[PDB]
Amino acid sequence: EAFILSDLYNIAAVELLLIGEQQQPTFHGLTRGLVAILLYWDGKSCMAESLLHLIQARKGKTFTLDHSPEVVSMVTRFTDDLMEQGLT
Amino acid sequence: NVEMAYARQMYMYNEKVVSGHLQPSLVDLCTEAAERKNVSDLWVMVKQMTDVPLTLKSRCSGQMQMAFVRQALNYLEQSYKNYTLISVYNLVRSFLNIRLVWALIYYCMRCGDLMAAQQVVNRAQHQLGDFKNCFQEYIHNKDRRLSPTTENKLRLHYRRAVRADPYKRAVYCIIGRCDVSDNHSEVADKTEDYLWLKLSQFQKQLFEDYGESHFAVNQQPYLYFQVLFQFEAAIAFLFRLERTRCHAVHVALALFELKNFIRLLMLYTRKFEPTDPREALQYFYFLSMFLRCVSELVIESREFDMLLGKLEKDGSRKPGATKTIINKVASVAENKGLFEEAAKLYDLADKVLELTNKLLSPVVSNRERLKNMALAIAERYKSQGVEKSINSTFYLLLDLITFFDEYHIDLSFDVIERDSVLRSQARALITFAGMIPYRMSGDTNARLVQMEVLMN
Repeated sequence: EAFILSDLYNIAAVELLLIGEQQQPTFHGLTRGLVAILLYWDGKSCMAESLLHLIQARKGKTFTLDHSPEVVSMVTRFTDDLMEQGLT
Repeated sequence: NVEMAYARQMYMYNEKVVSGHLQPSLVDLCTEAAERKNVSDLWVMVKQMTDVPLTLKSRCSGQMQMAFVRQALNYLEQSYKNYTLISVYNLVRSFLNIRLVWALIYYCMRCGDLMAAQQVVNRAQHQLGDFKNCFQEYIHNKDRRLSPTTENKLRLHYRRAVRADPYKRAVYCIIGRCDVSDNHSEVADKTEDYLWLKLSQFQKQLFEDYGESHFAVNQQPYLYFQVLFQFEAAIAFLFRLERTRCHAVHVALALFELKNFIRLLMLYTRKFEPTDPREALQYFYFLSMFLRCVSELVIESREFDMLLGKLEKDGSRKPGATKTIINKVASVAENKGLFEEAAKLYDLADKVLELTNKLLSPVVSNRERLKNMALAIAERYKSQGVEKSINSTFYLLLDLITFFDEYHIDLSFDVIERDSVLRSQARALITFAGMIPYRMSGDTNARLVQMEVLMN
């Protein structure tokens, strides 16, 4: 598996399999590999959602959530550095 | 990773530039090592479009167009022959059939062979006449530059007859600078072929109107960049290409070393700033602008000590991944507002002791750590010979701190010199406080007297 995954845009597999087995015994139905893939998908979704919340944060023009104003500077700096690179 | 290949490229380039002894081809060096399919094609395209004879004024001059056409047409001929080795004149004919004497001469044109062109020329010079002589003059002038009378003859000739054989029309027009508006390629009108014939047969239609999505950005890692070589334009597009960030950085850095790059390379270094500040430095090697970048980026990336060095317990600069530079570092680090950092910068640069005094003024009366740190900087300056006024001031801070610890005493008093029992002690205190050679605040004496009264 190592060989194959390194040959495919980059240890990690073993780490995922541990969580897979954890979910296997705890939850009926899920086995090693199944729950591992599921957890990988969960990790992708989680980070996508965090990015989405930071997007809710970057004040703009149409909707602005009720938030706190200090990290506005940090999120503005980060989103500007992102925008200076094309990125759509 | 590929960032690291581009990194080693940057470090080597910067070390060479620092030496300033040998002007080697860093463009060739990096491209090669980094490529070692996007990398291969793009770096071969960079070398093969930029390998022309050797700023802005020179670019504006026609000299640039000549070297562009040289590298481009030679690369096109070479790729056509490297495809021809698959058919391996036989490849040219079997290719006229892969799509399905002017055909053989056009094949020689598209394979780069004036020799084969003249061969098929002398072969069919029976009915075509003066085309053989005009081609011979084209092959005698190295840049394929025809006589002006000959080129006017070719213009009027293609206007007269070839206006309605397509190969004859293409040859007569491209050779006599004729049909400049037309030159439409019926035989070759498909992607790569169309683009190749288009160059063989302006800049605004080529950059804006032709576009890259038409020129097939896929093969453009060797092709559209080559057609443009639109330098900063190719660099912008391939910088927008994800898998070509470090590649675009390397090509642009090669060109600029050959003479907003600031924002471009700054964003490109903000990528691997979190692990490879060494790569941040190898990138800074092209960059007072370099001092401003050092100040800002050092702290932004990580600890300033990690990105510049440590004014160690001895005060030597354990160098990170010049006196005025470190002094402006001390000033900007003072102004950074971070006490420890400003103190480090000023100490590396009077500045150490002054920062120590500003810090120890609040932590005298984190208090023990402020006392220890102020006294440590004090012992450093005093032992190394830095002045007596500030040194004794630090001694005073240490004395006051110890006396305050006792108040919260014996050695403090020594250095400063260098109900009936209760009422007796009140009166002893009144006597000491009144006969002491120290003229203290009258309000303390008023309150000692009020305590004495409320004890009375």
